[PDB]
Order: sequence, then structure tokens, then C-alpha cells
Amino acid sequence: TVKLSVGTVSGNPGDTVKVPVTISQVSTPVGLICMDISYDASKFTVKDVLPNTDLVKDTDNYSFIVNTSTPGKISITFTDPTLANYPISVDGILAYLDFIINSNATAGDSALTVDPATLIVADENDKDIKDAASNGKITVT
Amino acid sequence: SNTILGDLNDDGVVNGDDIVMMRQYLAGKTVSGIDKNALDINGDGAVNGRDLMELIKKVSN
Ligand SMILES: [Ca+2]
Ligand SMILES: [Ca+2]
Repeated sequence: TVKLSVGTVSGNPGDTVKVPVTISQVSTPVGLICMDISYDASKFTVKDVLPNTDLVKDTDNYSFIVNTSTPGKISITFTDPTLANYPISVDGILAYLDFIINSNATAGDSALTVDPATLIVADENDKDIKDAASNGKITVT
Repeated sequence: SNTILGDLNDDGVVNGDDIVMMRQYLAGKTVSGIDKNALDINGDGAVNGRDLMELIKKVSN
């Protein structure tokens, strides 16, 4: 079962922190990933969402789409524009999430939650691959 | 009425120009001349990467 996991990080108020999103147990080449990661917008501002180009290929043909227009939600979509030549076929880091911690943020854990209802993983023909998700968190220190 | 499945720019044909609109919309851009009613390609009630992938499949076919 393919697993999409958000990592963990700690940071002081005002610091910029980086959180990896990993895919594991990959076998069938993956042609499509749709995942939504929710965060506490009162504590964190998304600085950027960058793909790991060692694993996510053809980013120059717009294979990696990010949407951060909705407060507290990051939407990430990977699609192989060729349907054959640039699949995700090995485990590794999919992307890095950079957050800026509000200077007035309270100490403690804040969850990074993956929406299981909208999580999609499929092969190059858009056929579903059995998948699961694992949440992460940010710990303000 | 728009009777072409996947014709997001309403020019009669489904090609790479529609894929660009779909990509820009999913990114959150405001796409000039887009037909928002044609975005739910597979008709499952949501507009997401699966619609983009089915659009790419139709264009390749
Ligand atoms: Ca068209
Ligand atoms: Ca749809």
C-alpha cells in the first residue's frame, strides 16, 4: 500500500521551517497524485511548496501543480504529462513545505493533516493504486 | 451550449490549449475565456488532478 506522509519539524516563533512530504511503498509507477494538507493559518504562513526534482521529473512541463489560495490548505497535484515517460517509481521525498511561524505563535504541537477523502494515487492509465496517508505536525518551541 | 467534453476554451476541439487552462485553474490562476462548466471532465462532482489526467488522456487519444 502506497503511503503519503507529512513529516514533522520544530521552530521558534518567527523562524522559517521546512517539512518533507514523502511517498513510500511505491511499486506500480505512479502517474497521478492528488493530496490536500491542512494547517493552522493563524500560526503558519506558507512560504513555498517545492518539488523534489530528483523524484518529481518533468517539472518544466508543469507536472507539479500547487494551490495555496485557500487559507490553511495546501493542494498538491502531480501528473505525468506524457502518461509514460516521467512516473514516480521509487520511494523518496515528493516535495518540501516551507512555513513561516507567526512571531506571536504559541508553543506546542500543531497538526499537518492529510485529507483522506480527497487523496488520490493512480497509475499512468488513471487506475487507482491502493493508498494511505500519514499526518505530520509543527512544534513551536 | 458547449457539447465538447474537455473543451475548456470553447473553440470546438480538445487539445493542448485546454490542458493549459486546466493546469492554470488548478494552480489558482484566473484563466481568461475559460468555461468553468466544462472542468468536471469525469463528472464526479469535483475538479482536481483526475480531471486533468483524463483531459490529457483524451488529447493523447
Ligand atoms: Ca479547446
Ligand atoms: Ca472531476
